[PDB]
Amino acid sequence: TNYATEAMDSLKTQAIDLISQTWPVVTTVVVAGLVIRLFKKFSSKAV
Amino acid sequence: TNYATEAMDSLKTQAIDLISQTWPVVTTVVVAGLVIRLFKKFSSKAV
Amino acid sequence: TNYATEAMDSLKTQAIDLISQTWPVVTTVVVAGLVIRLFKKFSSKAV
Amino acid sequence: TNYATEAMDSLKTQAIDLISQTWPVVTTVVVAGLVIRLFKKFSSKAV
Amino acid sequence: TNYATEAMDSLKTQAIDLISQTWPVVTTVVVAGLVIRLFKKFSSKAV
Amino acid sequence: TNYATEAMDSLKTQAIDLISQTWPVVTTVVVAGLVIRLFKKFSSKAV
Amino acid sequence: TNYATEAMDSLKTQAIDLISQTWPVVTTVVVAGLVIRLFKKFSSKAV
Amino acid sequence: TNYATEAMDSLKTQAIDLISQTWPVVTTVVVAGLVIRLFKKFSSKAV
Amino acid sequence: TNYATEAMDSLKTQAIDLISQTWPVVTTVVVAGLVIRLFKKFSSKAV
Amino acid sequence: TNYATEAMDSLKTQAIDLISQTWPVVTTVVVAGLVIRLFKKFSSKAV
Amino acid sequence: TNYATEAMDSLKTQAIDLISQTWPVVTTVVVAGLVIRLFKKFSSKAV
Amino acid sequence: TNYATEAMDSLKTQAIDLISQTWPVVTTVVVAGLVIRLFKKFSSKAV
Amino acid sequence: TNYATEAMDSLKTQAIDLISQTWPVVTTVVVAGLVIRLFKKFSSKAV
Amino acid sequence: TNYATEAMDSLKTQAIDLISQTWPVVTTVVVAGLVIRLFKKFSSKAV
Amino acid sequence: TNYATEAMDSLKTQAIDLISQTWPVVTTVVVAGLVIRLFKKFSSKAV
Amino acid sequence: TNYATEAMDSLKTQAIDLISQTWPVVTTVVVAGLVIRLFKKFSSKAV
Amino acid sequence: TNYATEAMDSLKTQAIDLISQTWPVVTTVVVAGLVIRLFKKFSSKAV
Amino acid sequence: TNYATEAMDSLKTQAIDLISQTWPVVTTVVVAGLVIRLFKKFSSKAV
Amino acid sequence: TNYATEAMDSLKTQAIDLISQTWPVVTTVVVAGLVIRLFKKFSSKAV
Amino acid sequence: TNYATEAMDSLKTQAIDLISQTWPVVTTVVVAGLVIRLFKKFSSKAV
Amino acid sequence: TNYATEAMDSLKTQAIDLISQTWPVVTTVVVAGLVIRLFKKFSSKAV
Amino acid sequence: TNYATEAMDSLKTQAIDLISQTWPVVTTVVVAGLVIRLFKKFSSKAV
Amino acid sequence: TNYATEAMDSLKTQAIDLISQTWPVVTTVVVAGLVIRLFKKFSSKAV
Amino acid sequence: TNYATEAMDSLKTQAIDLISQTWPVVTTVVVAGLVIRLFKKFSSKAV
Amino acid sequence: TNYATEAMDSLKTQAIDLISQTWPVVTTVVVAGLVIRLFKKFSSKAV
Amino acid sequence: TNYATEAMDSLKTQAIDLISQTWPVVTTVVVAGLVIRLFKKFSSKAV
Amino acid sequence: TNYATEAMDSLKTQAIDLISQTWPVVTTVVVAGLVIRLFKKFSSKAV
Amino acid sequence: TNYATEAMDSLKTQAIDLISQTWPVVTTVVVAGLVIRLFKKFSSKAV
Amino acid sequence: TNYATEAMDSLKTQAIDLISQTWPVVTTVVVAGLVIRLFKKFSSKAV
Amino acid sequence: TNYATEAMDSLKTQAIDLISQTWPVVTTVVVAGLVIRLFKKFSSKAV
Repeated sequence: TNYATEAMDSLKTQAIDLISQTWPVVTTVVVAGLVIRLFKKFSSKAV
Repeated sequence: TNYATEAMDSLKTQAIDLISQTWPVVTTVVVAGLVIRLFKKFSSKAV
Repeated sequence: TNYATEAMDSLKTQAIDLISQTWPVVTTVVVAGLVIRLFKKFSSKAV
Repeated sequence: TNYATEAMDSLKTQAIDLISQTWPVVTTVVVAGLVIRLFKKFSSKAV
Repeated sequence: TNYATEAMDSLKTQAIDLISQTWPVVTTVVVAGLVIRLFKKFSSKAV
Repeated sequence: TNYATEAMDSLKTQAIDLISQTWPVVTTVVVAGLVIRLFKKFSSKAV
Repeated sequence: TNYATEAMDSLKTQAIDLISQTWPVVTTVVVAGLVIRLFKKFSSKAV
Repeated sequence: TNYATEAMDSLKTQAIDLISQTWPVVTTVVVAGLVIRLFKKFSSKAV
Repeated sequence: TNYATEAMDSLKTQAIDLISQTWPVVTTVVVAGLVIRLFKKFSSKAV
Repeated sequence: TNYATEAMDSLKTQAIDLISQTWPVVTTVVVAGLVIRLFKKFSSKAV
Repeated sequence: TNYATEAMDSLKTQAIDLISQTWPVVTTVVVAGLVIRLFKKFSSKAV
Repeated sequence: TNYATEAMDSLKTQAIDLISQTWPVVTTVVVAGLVIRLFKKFSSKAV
Repeated sequence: TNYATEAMDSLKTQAIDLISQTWPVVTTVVVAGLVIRLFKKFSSKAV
Repeated sequence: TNYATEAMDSLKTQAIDLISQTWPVVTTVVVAGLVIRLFKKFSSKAV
Repeated sequence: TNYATEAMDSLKTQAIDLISQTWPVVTTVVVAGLVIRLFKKFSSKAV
Repeated sequence: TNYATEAMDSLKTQAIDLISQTWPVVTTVVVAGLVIRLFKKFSSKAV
Repeated sequence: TNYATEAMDSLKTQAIDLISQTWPVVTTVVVAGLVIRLFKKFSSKAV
Repeated sequence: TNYATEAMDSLKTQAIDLISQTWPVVTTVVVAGLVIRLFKKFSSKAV
Repeated sequence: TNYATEAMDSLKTQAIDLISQTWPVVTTVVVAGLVIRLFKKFSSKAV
Repeated sequence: TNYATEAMDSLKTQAIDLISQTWPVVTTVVVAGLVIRLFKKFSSKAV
Repeated sequence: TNYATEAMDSLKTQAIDLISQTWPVVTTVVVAGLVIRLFKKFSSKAV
Repeated sequence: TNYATEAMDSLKTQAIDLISQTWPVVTTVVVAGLVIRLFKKFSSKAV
Repeated sequence: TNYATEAMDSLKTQAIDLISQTWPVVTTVVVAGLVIRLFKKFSSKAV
Repeated sequence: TNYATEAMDSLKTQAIDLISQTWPVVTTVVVAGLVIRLFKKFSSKAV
Repeated sequence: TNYATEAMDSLKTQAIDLISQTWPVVTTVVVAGLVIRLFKKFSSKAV
Repeated sequence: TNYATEAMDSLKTQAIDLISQTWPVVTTVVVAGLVIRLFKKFSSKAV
Repeated sequence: TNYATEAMDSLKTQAIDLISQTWPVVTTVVVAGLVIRLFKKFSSKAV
Repeated sequence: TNYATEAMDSLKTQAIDLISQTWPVVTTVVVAGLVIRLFKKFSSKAV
Repeated sequence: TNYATEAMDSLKTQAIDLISQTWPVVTTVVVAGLVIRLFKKFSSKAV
Repeated sequence: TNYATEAMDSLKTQAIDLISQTWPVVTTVVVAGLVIRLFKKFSSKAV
């Protein structure tokens, strides 16, 4: 409609901004959970 | 009639304006009830 | 007669004007009794 | 008689013209009292 | 009669025009009350 | 009598033609008042 | 008439004032019956 | 006559004044019997 | 007349006092029949 | 009757055509509401 | 009227007091139905 | 009817456009909820 | 109407304030339910 | 008398034949006014 | 009587044929309104 | 009845054929959703 | 009298036979109007 | 009465046969809707 | 007189016996017209 | 009277027997409409 | 008079005894028509 | 006259006492016919 | 009047006592129909 | 009245005994529907 | 009542037998769904 | 009212006591469902 | 009942056959997933 | 209530006995699943 | 039906194409998640 | 509102106190589940 398609476009613009907002948290959790593993791995390799 | 068809046209112009008045409430309830769900979903995905 | 048919024509012109006078009350009661129902219906649809 | 049967024929021609004069009032009262009911019925059906 | 059958034909032509006048209100109430439901349904499906 | 039984037969032939004249209005009001209900019922079933 | 049309105008001015008097009760019942539903809905969304 | 037509004119002037005297009672009974019905109708609509 | 118009004025003053006497019963029946309905409605809303 | 049974046959032919008209909407709502669920299910299976 | 508008004001003052009386029950049911859910949620988070 | 089948065709053309409007939101939520999972999976595979 | 559109605007201003009131509870439940999970995750990473 | 009792017997034989002539009109009015009501009743039962 | 009992037997034979005429419409509305529900139920069971 | 029990037998023969029609979809969704899981399981076992 | 009491006894024997003639129509209308309702009720219970 | 109690016994014998006719549909819908669930449950248990 | 008072006593003894003769017809019409209504009422209550 | 109070006692003894005749139909409809619901409820609980 | 006022007192003592005779039928119809409704209501509440 | 005006005054004093004698019967019939209706109304409201 | 206003005051004092008599039944039906619902709700919350 | 208040007290004593009769069914359905759920819950906890 | 309490006792004896009939299905589904899990657990422990 | 607000206060005092009665069941189910999990967790930690 | 207990016995005989049908899949998945592990274990022991 | 609080106490005494019945199964599964692990651990330590 | 079986065939042809569309993603995720593991395994074997 | 925002503030003050109550359990489970791991790690380092 005039309304329903406008509503879905509003919802999609909510969702895309929400996803682009979630990705920094995903990187700073996953990458920091892997550096803390690489450190253990190469520290054990170092000795 | 002169009256009855005029009455139905008055009623239809009442109803269409009422529906176009109700759709903003429907969008701002449904979309805000879905963003509050997408936030939970992608927040759980973020960890 | 000269009188009786004139009397019936007077009566018919009374009655038609009376009916055309009653129809605005009928519209403003019935339509206002239906908008007050459409409002309940679409308000319940809105939530 | 020459008079009494002529009187009854005069009376019958009065009465038939009176009845044919009354029927338009009957239609414009009854039909307008039923359209004002059909309008209520189908207006309630419309919502 | 000459009158009564003419009266019923007048009444039927009133009623059929009244029904064909009521159907647009029925469509614009029912269909707009169902699109407002499909929107909720597929919006919940969208998340 | 010669007259009274003829009068009742005239009245019965008035009445039967009047009833057979009323039945089309009854069908086109009742059936159109039920299709307008079946439409609501199966439209709600459709969603 | 001088009287009957004046009577219908009196009746219409009674009815319109009565309808405009009824609408505040309709709003304060329906809207308060919907806020009490939105509260349940978004409270369940909040957890 | 000099008397009989004067008598009928006296009678007509009695009757017209009597009718114009009766119409206020008719309005204040009928309109007050309809406001007491509109109140019930729109009060039931209000809830 | 001296009498008939006085009689109609007596009748009107009877009728108006009777109507103003009936309205308290109408309010205390209708309003108490609606509070007993609002209580059911909002009690069901309360749970 | 000649009329009533004809009326019921008219009503039945209205209703059957209405049902056969409603079934495409039912399929295109239900099947599209299930493909949108199978997609989620097998997409989660895909990872 | 003097009566009908007074009746609607009485009804509105009934209804508003009834709604303000219902809201404590709504809070003490909904909030106690959500604390009993938060307890389950954070108790499962605690282990 | 002339109206009811036209109403169902209007409803179906509403619904199909609504579904084709909902599918982009479904893809951009589901696919973005799976890439955010593949990233975690292959990031853990990467170390 | 003068009333119905005013009623919907009142309802919308109720609803938007209610949603903006619910979002702090949603953040302080969801974020506190995720920090309590990140703590477990990175505490297990810490050893 | 020879005459008066013969007159009453003539009158009674007039009246009984008149009543037996009236009963078909009574059946074809009443029964046709009830079938037209049963049709409405069971048609509403049919939907 | 000779007439009244014959009239009631005519009325009963009208009514029984009318009921046996209404039952096909009842089956083809109710059963088609239940298959359209079983389809939704078992389609949701199918996924 | 002659009709109602026949209607229920028609409904049961609709339903049983519908269930026997739904079971192939259930098998080809569930079994294909489990082979796609066994493949992952034994592929991880294979390395 | 010899006549009047005999007339009332004739009238009572007319009336009792008429009532015992009306009761089969009452049963076959009411019971068939209730089986057509029980069928709808238990058919909806069946699904 | 002779009639009314016989009518209620007829109605009860209609109803009991209708219920005993509905129970096979209830079993073949409910049990087939549960086997289709047990299959999913134990199929997921099987892997 | 010797005659007139005797005549009135004869008339009163006619009238009292006539009234006591009419009351059985009144009971068997009214009570049978109410049982036929109670049956409809409680039959509708029974379903 | 001798008659009227006897008539009311006859009517009351009709009515009480009618009510005690209706209660078995009420139990065998309501209880059988609830066992058919308990079966669905506990069958869903069983899986 | 000596007679007319005595007649009205006789009539009033007839009427009051008749009303006090009618009230048991009113209670045993209305209360038994409400217990048969409370049973349905709380039986549906019981499941 | 000396007599005729005295006769009319006697008649008026008969009539006024008769009317004041009739009003208690009118109240105890009408009010008892309305309490028996209010009881039904509010008893149905009570459930 | 002396009588009519006294009659309305009698009627109002009947009605107010009747309403104050009905309210205990309304509370003990509605509140007991809601505690039986709160018990189900919080019992399901308890597990 | 002597009757109406006695009728309401009879009705209240019917209703309270009916409610106290319904509560055992409510407990033995709800508690047995929750033990059958606790068993599933703690059986899954047991493994 | 004599009937309503007997009806509730019938309903309770239906329900208790139904629950005692459902518990074997619950045990043979839950226990067989847990042995199939213990087998996996201790089979993995066995290697 | 005197009654309705008293009814809501009765209902609230029912509900609060019911909630304070439900919380011990919630604690003894949830805490015992978590100790049975902590035991598994720390028993696996113990080896 | 005659039906409900027969329905539960049908359901139990469905379920037991379904479980005895699922166990071969469970053995041929679990045992083949353990032989593929014993082979790795004893192959590593072999060197 | 007298019933609802008694029902919750019955439910709590069901649940506590059920939990105290489940704990032996939990110990004899978990402890036997850990001794079978300690045996592997210290057997590998033994060589 | 003509529709329902056609709907299930449409749904099955949706589902099979969806599954055959999902399998390439499953292979390119699982196989690429195993080559990335074989590389680690045989690279550690290579030194 | 005056109530709804107060309700959300009550809910938030419930939730924050609940979270601050849960954190000690989280620390004393997680930290004690990590010291029991550090002990194993450094005990194996000690030999």
